[PDB]
Amino acid sequence: AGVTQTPKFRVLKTGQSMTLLCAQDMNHEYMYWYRQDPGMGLRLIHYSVGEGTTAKGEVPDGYNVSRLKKQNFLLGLESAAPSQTSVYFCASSPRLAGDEQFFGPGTRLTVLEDLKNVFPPEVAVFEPSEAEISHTQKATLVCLATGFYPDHVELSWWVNGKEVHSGVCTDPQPLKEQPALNDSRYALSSRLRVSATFWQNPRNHFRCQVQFYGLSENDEWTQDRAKPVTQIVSAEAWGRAD
Amino acid sequence: IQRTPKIQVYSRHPAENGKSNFLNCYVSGFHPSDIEVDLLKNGERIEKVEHSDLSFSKDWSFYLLYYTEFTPTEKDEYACRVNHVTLSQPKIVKWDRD
Amino acid sequence: FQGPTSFHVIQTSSFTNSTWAQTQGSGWLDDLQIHGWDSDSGTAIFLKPWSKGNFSDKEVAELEEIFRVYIFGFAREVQDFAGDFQMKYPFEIQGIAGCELHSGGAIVSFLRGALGGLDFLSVKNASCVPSPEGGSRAQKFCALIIQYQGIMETVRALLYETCPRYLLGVLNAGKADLQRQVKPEAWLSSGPSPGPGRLQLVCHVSGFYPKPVWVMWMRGEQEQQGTQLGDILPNANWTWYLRATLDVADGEAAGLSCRVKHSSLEGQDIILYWRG
Amino acid sequence: GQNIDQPTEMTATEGAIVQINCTYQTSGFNGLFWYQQHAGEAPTFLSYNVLDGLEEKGRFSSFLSRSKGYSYLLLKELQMKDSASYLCAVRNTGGFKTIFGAGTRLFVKANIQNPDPAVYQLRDSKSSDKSVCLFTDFDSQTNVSQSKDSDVYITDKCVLDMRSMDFKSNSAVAWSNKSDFACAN
Ligand SMILES: CCCCCCCCCCCCCCCCCCC[C@@H](O)[C@@H](CCCCCCCCCCCCCC)C(=O)OC[C@H]1O[C@@H](O)[C@H](O)[C@@H](O)[C@@H]1O
Ligand SMILES: *[C@@H]1O[C@H](CO)[C@@H](O)[C@H](O)[C@H]1NC(C)=O
Ligand SMILES: *[C@@H]1O[C@H](CO)[C@@H](O)[C@H](O)[C@H]1NC(C)=O
Ligand SMILES: *[C@@H]1O[C@H](CO)[C@@H](O)[C@H](O)[C@H]1NC(C)=O
Ligand SMILES: [Cl-]
Ligand SMILES: [Cl-]
Ligand SMILES: [Cl-]
Ligand SMILES: [Cl-]
Ligand SMILES: [Cs+]
Ligand code: NA
Ligand code: NA
Repeated sequence: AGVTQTPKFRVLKTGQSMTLLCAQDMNHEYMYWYRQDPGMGLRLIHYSVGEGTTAKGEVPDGYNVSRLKKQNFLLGLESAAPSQTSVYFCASSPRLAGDEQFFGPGTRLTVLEDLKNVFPPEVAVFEPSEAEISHTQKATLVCLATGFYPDHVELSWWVNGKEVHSGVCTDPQPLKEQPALNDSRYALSSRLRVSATFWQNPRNHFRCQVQFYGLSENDEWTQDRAKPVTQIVSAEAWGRAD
Repeated sequence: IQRTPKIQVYSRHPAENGKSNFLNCYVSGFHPSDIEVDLLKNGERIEKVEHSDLSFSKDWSFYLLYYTEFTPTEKDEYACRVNHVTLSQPKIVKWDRD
Repeated sequence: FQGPTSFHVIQTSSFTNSTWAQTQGSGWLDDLQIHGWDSDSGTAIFLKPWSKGNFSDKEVAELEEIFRVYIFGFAREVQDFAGDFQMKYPFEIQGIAGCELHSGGAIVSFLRGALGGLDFLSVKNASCVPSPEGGSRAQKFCALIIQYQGIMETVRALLYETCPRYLLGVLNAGKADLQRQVKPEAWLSSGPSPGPGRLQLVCHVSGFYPKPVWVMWMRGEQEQQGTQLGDILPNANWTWYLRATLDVADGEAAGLSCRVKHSSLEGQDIILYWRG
Repeated sequence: GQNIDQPTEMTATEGAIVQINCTYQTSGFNGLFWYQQHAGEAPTFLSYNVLDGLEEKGRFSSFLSRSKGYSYLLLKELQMKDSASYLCAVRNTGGFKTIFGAGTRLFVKANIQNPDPAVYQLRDSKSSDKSVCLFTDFDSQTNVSQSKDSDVYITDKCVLDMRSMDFKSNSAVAWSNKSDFACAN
């Protein structure tokens, strides 16, 4: 990844303004701003062929763009609308021999009428069944993030203060607690399979981390419950020989 | 190789004293494109002078047309001063009214 | 049909040093300029009302963008590749690309590149063909551009797809001015004496359109082989000027006339008899 | 190139060969591209075809036919990591603007040589009568009953890879917010 996108996730109120930053350190002349909606697919918003100039794509309403530096292409929403709720991808390619568009990680934006529907996740780690250990000689830990809105989470497993990827299976599609409702809170689960002997060690510390993206400091909260700000909700567990 | 410009001065209508006319100066067959061309009225440069956009012939030799509206008289003499890198001093071609 | 049969765009990129470069563009119909190019804004200047000719404003904007991106890109890439190609500042790069409608119906497209005053390259069947005047540098250039197939696809699409339908469209859109017939203004004059006891018979022909004309000095029906014809010099408002001279003695001047044959004259030619 | 058609979904068995077909309509062709996009990551460049036809790189192949206006992407000796959306794109003349297709979601079915299905009850680390159910080590199936009760939530099948141990296991998580609930349902 040689193309940077800031922010990664953002929640806005209908009427608010925001600016998406696309940074590239490849000395690429051409830069683009896309929006991905359920197929549909990738739709070009705006594009820049140079440091000074900028041009309109398929859907340029109501987005503003600026290029002041060859390495930065800025997308800007001045009055957010629920239609602009999309996954924004920026890309860059060189003027000569490219032939290849380098995409940024993406920005998931959600424009709501009132920020009162926002909720942080509820995380809990479930210790493996002794039945699995006695059968497969492998122990599986289960993380569970419930009641979160919107789908702005980042689930990560941490073993002995270090992030693990081997034997980790997080749900690709986050579950919806109320399929009938539209403003329904989401649910997500992940699995971590370790060797029985690894779980048997009581010194081994396991922790699943859920990085939630919610309200900003500038946003106002007038409710009798904790502000659902951009936070981390953790759940930990220690190993056991019995 | 660098090519020397060919200057040709002529009128749109026959030379008639009192009646208004147009004086054209067609500079052609030169290379490079950078050239200084001015239309003259008794040695002095004419301010309001219109000129064509840069173009070139089949042999890549550039050609330009400098033209201005004028009222000829028996007393006044007109010319075209052209300066190029292939010229030691600017070439002045006097307009022969024939 | 009479008038122009070919549309082409010209490019003149002047490179002073490794930091300064100026490009000059314009669209033409044979000898008649129909487009201008503002290098500052990177847009086209439509000289005639029909200069867009049957093309949408979207396609014109699309085309203007391709030229804009190319003009800057090429100028900048030439500066970066100047060292490898053993380039010596200052130098001038010229380009001519278009298509022509021939007798029989065929529209043939062309692209020609130049370095200095001499030929450099030509595009033949969407491929870079280096000219002998260009030498090893042209061989090195075409060997490099063949690697960028996509650039040759843009060249192919614009030359063999866009240009033919644009040329046909603009020839109909502007037929009122292109197929137009303008009657020439002809007058006789006396030039500088070509020796003592000899006269200079000058026959001026001005303000005629289309360009094909025929001017000759005649003694009845006899064509004088001594008729020195000039160059078809251009005028504003899309007209032409031609001067035909003849060196003869004082006695020879009597009985001579100047015959002018043009398409606008409708059979009856302009015959101007000499008077002393 | 602006009009691009390709299948919405495609399902294939791990280790087999898949061919994603793409039909296009151009007003000016400048190249055909294939992009891989995982859920929910960014699109990755896969191949570029400017002329007919086949181009190879690793387990992937890409063919183009400008005359017959079509392109196919071949996936030789399929793996689990290949389960992603495959975008078919056509670039416009000349260079800058590229038009992307709707995409083809490729579902890869795991091939297990040791399939021993079982349901396990996992109790919370901290620290009450809350517990979850885990259906694991099964093959294709696909899931014997999914979301049976209104208060019972069952997740989609997840394909595990222990990498260092080289073990492939398919699993699904089940839970109920209301007090006591058996793993049998
Ligand atoms: C109303 C009137 C209208 C008139 C209509 C009539 C029009 C007909 C007239 C004919 C026009 C002919 C103009 C030809 C110029 C087209 C080139 C556009 C370039 C952009 O395309 C190109 C801009 C990059 C600039 C690099 C300059 C390369 C020099 C090669 C050009 C010389 C021509 C080749 C001769 C052998 C681009 O953006 O490159 C980006 C990418 O483009 C891919 O295609 C390529 O594969 C990649 O390598 C590039 O990185
Ligand atoms: C390049 O040429 C221009 C004038 O045409 C001048 O402004 C500039 O200083 C020159 N650059 C160098 C490095 O000499
Ligand atoms: C070459 O020239 C002509 C005109 O385009 C044609 O017969 C032929 O298709 C061309 N293309 C190739 C690849 O030879
Ligand atoms: C313009 O004219 C030509 C020939 O009559 C035709 O091919 C073309 O479709 C017309 N329109 C456009 C937008 O090119
Ligand atoms: Cl005057
Ligand atoms: Cl040399
Ligand atoms: Cl012709
Ligand atoms: Cl040589
Ligand atoms: Cs591989
Ligand atoms: Na790891
Ligand atoms: Na003469």
